[PDB]
Amino acid sequence: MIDLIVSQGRVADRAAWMIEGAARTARALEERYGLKGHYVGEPAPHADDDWSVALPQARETLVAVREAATESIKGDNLTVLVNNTCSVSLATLPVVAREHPDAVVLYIDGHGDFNTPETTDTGYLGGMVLSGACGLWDSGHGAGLRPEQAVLVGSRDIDEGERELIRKAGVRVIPPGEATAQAVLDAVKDAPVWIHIDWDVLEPGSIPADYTVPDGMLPAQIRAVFEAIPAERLIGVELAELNAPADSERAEQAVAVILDMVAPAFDAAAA
Ligand SMILES: [Mg+2]
Ligand SMILES: [Mn+2]
Ligand SMILES: [Mn+2]
Repeated sequence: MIDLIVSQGRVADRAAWMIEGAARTARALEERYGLKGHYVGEPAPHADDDWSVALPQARETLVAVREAATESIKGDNLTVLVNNTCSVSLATLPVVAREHPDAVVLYIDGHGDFNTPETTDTGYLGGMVLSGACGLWDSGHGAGLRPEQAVLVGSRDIDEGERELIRKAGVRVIPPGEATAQAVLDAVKDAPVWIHIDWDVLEPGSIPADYTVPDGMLPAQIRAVFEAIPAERLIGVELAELNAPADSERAEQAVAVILDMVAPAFDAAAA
């Protein structure tokens, strides 16, 4: 009752180990849930190319992810995408919005990912994902997601220009200190839900965080969101941007934390 799809093709990656982090996350989910992932795309090295170059390079991977996600969304299972970068979602979010026009997208990210070609300072496609799916610029992979149906969760320290694009489009923002499970439920109302996570939303892991207030979201806050969304309402989940080398102890520890956060939703879908 879980469909696992894994992107292994470059989609604008500027970090070295996000394809490897996706592979390791997928492996952990396969072992825990008795699944076999559908792996899509061919790895290629990271580079600091402009979105206008990285985007056409990624077309074959994006099209193949789109076709796999479409089948899964049209079937009866929970669609789980383990993605190297948020930019994979330029292919998936238009499908979600077309198949489920009432869905709310929870875009859980330390960033807004709401830049356009006019506003980006770095040229990075991964900073342009939600705005592209919402049609503020044309990714070549469709749009159709209403900004009114998108909620940024955990985002903070957003550039002033980008924050005003978000405001003018109607995208709600729930910063980490407001991102309780109930605050997220209040934003979703009766809608079916698609969850997209960029792991940079998380507070940088620190042993002694009992006496300071975190700037990012805590793993417990992410877990509480997964516990709160009714299984009958969850369309799918994207897990993106784990930058951890294959075979590293660090990846081993990171995927254990990931499995703990997603367990309430994935356990329910598996049962
Ligand atoms: Mg489903
Ligand atoms: Mn992101
Ligand atoms: Mn981010």
